Amino acid sequence: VIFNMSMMGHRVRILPWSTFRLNLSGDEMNLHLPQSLETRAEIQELAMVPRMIIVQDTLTAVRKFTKRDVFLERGEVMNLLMFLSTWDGKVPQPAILKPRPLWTGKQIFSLIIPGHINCIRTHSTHPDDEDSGPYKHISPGDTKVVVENGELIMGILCKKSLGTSAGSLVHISYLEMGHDITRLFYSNIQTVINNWLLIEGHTIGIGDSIADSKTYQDIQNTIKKAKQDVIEVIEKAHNNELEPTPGNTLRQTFENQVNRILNDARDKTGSSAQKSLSEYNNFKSMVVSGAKGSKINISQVIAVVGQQNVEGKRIPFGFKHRTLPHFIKDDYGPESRGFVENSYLAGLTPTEFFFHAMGGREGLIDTAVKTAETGYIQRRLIKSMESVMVKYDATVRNSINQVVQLRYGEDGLAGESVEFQNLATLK
Amino acid sequence: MNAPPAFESFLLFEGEKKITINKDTKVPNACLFTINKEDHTLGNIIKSQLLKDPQVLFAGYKVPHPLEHKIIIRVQTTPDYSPQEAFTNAITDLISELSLLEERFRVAIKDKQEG
Amino acid sequence: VCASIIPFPDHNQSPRNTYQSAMGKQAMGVYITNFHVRMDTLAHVLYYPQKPLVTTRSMEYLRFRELPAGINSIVAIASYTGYNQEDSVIMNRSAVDRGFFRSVFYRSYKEQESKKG
Amino acid sequence: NRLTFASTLSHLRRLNSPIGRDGKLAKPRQLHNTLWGMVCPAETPEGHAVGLVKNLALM
Amino acid sequence: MIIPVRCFTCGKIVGNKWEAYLGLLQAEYTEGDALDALGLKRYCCRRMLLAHVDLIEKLLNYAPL
Amino acid sequence: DFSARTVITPDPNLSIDQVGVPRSIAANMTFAEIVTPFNIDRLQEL
Amino acid sequence: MIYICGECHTENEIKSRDPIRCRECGYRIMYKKRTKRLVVFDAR
Amino acid sequence: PYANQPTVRITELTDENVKFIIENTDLAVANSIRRVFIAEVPIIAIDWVQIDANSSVLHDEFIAHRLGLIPLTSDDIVDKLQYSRDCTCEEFCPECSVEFTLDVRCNEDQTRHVTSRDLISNSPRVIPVTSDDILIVKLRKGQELRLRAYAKKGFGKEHAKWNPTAGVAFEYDPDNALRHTVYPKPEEWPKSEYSELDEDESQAPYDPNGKPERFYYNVESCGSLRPETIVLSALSGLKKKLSDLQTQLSHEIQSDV
Amino acid sequence: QKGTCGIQYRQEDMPFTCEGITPDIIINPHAIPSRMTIGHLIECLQGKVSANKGEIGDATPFNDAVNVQKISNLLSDYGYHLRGNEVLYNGFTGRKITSQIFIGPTYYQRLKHMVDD
Amino acid sequence: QKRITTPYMTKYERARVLGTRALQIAMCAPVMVELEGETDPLLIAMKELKARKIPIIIRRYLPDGSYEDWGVDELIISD
Ligand SMILES: [Zn+2]
Ligand SMILES: [Zn+2]
Ligand SMILES: [Zn+2]
Repeated sequence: VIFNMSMMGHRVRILPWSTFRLNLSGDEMNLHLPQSLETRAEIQELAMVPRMIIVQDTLTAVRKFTKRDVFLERGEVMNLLMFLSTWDGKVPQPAILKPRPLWTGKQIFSLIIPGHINCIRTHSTHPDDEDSGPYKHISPGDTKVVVENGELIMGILCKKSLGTSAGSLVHISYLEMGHDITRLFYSNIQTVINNWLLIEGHTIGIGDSIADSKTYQDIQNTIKKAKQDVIEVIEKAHNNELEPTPGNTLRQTFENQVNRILNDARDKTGSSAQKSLSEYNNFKSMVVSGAKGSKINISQVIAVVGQQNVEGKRIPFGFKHRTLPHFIKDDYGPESRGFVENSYLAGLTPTEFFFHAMGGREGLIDTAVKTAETGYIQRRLIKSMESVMVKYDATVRNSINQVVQLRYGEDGLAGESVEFQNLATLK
Repeated sequence: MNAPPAFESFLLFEGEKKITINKDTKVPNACLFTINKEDHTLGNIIKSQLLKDPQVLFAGYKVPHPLEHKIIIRVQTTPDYSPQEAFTNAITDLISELSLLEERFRVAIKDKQEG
Repeated sequence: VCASIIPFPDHNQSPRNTYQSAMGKQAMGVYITNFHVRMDTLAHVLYYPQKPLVTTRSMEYLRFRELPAGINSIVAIASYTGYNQEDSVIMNRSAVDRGFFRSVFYRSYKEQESKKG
Repeated sequence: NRLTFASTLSHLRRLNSPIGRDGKLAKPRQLHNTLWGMVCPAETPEGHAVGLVKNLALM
Repeated sequence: MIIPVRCFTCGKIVGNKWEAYLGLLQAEYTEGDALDALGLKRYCCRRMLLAHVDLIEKLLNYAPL
Repeated sequence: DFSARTVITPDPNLSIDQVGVPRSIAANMTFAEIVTPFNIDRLQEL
Repeated sequence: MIYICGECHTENEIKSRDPIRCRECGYRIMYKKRTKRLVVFDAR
Repeated sequence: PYANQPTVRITELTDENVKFIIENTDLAVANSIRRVFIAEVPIIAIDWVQIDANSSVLHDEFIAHRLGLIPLTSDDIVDKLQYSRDCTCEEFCPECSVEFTLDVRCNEDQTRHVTSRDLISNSPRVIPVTSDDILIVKLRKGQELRLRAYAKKGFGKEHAKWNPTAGVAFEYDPDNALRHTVYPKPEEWPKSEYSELDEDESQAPYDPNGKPERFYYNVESCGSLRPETIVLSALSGLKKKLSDLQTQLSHEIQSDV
Repeated sequence: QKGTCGIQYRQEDMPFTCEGITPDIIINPHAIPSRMTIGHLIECLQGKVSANKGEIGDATPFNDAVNVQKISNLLSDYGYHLRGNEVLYNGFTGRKITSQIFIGPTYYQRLKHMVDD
Repeated sequence: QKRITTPYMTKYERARVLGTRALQIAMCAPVMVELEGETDPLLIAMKELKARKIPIIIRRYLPDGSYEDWGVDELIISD
């Protein structure tokens, strides 16, 4: 069957319940069935998902799975290997034979890797000085990923290493082996990690949002320092002490100086929040693996939401020289102009809530129009290049047979098989 | 309409063998027991016992799909032993294991009732 | 009315509060008391619409407590079997068999025999 | 909208932004400061007609 | 509409406890104190009684056919 | 043969290429197939 | 068929091609009591 | 190469629940037995409902379904009765089902609610647990609710109403000796009732070699099947299923040979 | 964001806690970061305290009396984790899950969008 | 002769040749290779391509209007 102009074919499996099942790796859909055998054969040969190409629930667990701390007992290994379709049938020798057998997560994942593919990648939390240090090969934090003969000798996997990119395990396997073998790699990762996840488990709670009292004082101290600094800038402008930059005016220059103070506070406090989270913390696990969320999201939850800019600027004076009736006239302070100093966990003040709504409203309006405009570009581009194709003379021509390019891509090579590399004869 | 009958989880389908033993050619002395109309309540019962047997090299179970309601058990043993014997012998131990538990429970249940 | 029923909206993101306003209207529940007498083309009524455990003071004035549109659930935030993605959720079959979220559906059909010709 | 009691209450207090030259020239979708205590800021339908339709504040 | 027969989570009967729950409320007992008397140690069952509304009372106002 | 649109749910057990479909939808949808001696009985029973 | 007035809730037999009105009220809305053919219900 | 001896002791026995500790048992056996209580245990509950006259505010589907959730005191009758599928019947019989009836009518001005006490059953022993009282519906003046119902044996997995367990509290290794669960801050977590540890000790020291043992069980019953009898049926029910697997297994070997 | 019921699990398969409370619904933890709010965790904490203490919690958006720390302290008095985390035993394998799940009585509503229609 | 197209067979050509052959096989067409119980028509054609027995001749139309007759056996397939 084929469904969503590029469409991906699928092999239908009958299931009892009503809703459609898709191995994503919500929205309603209709699936078309090719009646003719000729097109059915063609669809299964070129339009299949393996030739077209991981969920966020697996990448997060993958990072935990490959951690050196993870050790698997004989009983646990049996379940994980059972779901492995590409298994030779022989249980690998345990890393720690005595006092009791204990298979490391990488050993189980080594069989998941198909064939013999070699690549080197780095974990997200990989210190720069670590590579220059003497412990580059023996990573103190297991932040370096190296695969030899299809075995993950070291390194914790993540989106950078396992996720799609210029260089990744899935990408290397696709070029080295192909699409059919690569699909099994996706299936093995999803199945095996899911079974292991039932043992380790992934969760989230208030404890992740609750940080140590030491960091709370630092966050408030930075917020207090930023607030005092903004007042000092306002006082300088009030007394005409502030001098405008030659490339800007006084009113715009003041808005720039205040923005940096507030912007810097969010980043500095937000960065401290990232260091605050412990390894066991679930918030850190998501961002460290890079699966879902972002460091900014944690910053708004723990440290500070940040400035709520409207139309690229701070909250405008909707009323007479005042953002809201509560604030005095011609007030350019943090609270008045929409600076949100309270994190989501702590709770926003009544003034901040409306300012937050104003900022969110702009995003929703932009998102609503962004999809409408972006979708228009996609259809327009396809029509103007629908007839563009590569002929048998290795030339790009349209329906009228006009030569658009002598060779496809000026080289005559497909854009999928090409791999990124850096020749070292010019630097 | 499309909701499967609730009793199909345990009810045996007409003209469908409950147990099927399939030999595995990937490694010698390996067999697959594709039991039907069963859940993890039965898969873990035999896997753990099979591990206790020293003559078992690899034993495990998995469910291809929960809605399928069929469990697959893979057992591998030493050349002298056989996976088929491992599955048969393990079951007998469970029956004995539960018999002692059931019998001992009846011994202790009356003790608490009287005091 | 729709934003009031939300606890800790300040703790919540602005798009999420806006998103709820749409979802709250789409929520199914007891809309009025005299639903049996009237005839509506579409009317979804919940089996056990119970007042929430966490309710806002303004909820009393909206009378949403009297006619709620949902059932509280003991939700455990975990990744179980990997059957739930970002847009998904896992339920308890036994709970549904006890009336966890079951609801009725009413569709009214109208017709008249008129002497047009 | 009689699907839910809350929806019925919101619909009765529903508001519509001006249409024509007045609405076209202005930015009805954008949330203004005057809405504080008069029109609910959070409540607005999602889609192309975002911010055009609003709801009256409770008080 | 009416109190469910049993807890949706575990299955403990809660319908019969509704009649005693209301009777205890008018007996100067606290909202949480009444739950303890009925014997609802789990918070799942206490939810079914503490935060339940009995809509059938208003429906019974209308006369039948 | 366009089918009736239905919601989408995840299923990690299924392969990425594979797609789950209900019995009712598949019943309405039909796939013309040319009968051959090698599968004459298969069409005869169906 | 036998119908029920929407105001007094009393039985009133109305035949085919007969004006729909309650003798005791004049009400113009009538309901149907129930069908004698019972159905099967399963607690699911 | 054989199984162990599951020694079991009982802590406290009461009508609502029974607490017992099983020692020298594998984790899989203990965990499986926990779910055997919920699903495998068969109990008698109302499944076939037919209404002869329903004038209550609630609908027939809602009223008919609610009866199923009401537990029935089937202590030994469930064992002697058999499933409708395996019986030689096309219609419910006493040997593969029981008769239930509920004929009530409200004529008083004051609101009258029909409860499980008015639910009459032909079998004297098979009766509602309360027979305070499980109220079914509230009836207005002039409202009647006459219906006939039947109850049949069924597995817990088939429907939740056939689940006699009102929450099974299964615990093992309360002190976290084997570190099967790791706490980021063990001090904050409270001490479990079964744990034997001092106030100043967050958790017991890790043991390099060990296995799960001394499983704590607290089977809470809904009143249909006594908590002291559910375990007996569950253990026999689980193993009788295990033996059935062996019988079919022998046939497969007979085919291979 | 609305989440479709990815799978329905029987009470046995659901992850039960020490006291034997299988969650009615399990949601994906990866939703909390971006297309969810901390209010869900706070509401779960308030729901646990409200149910345990038998008092309907206050959901005033700007009430300084209600705080996350205050709710956590109240929960600890009823023999529960201050942050609401609980040890959930996996239904399939009885071994304790390494991560302690966060479970609470969160209010949920059923949307009109249904597969049957 | 004097053919300037690539000796290899493109993926599109392979898909169509197998699809057309498979459709022909399902229409009681003869099979050059030996049959060892392969019921599915696609498998029958797949091995035919491997053994270089498919009678289909690919006529690649050049953009200038000229055509080149390339046999499936002559073309170098990838296995
Ligand atoms: Zn409960
Ligand atoms: Zn009348
Ligand atoms: Zn019979």
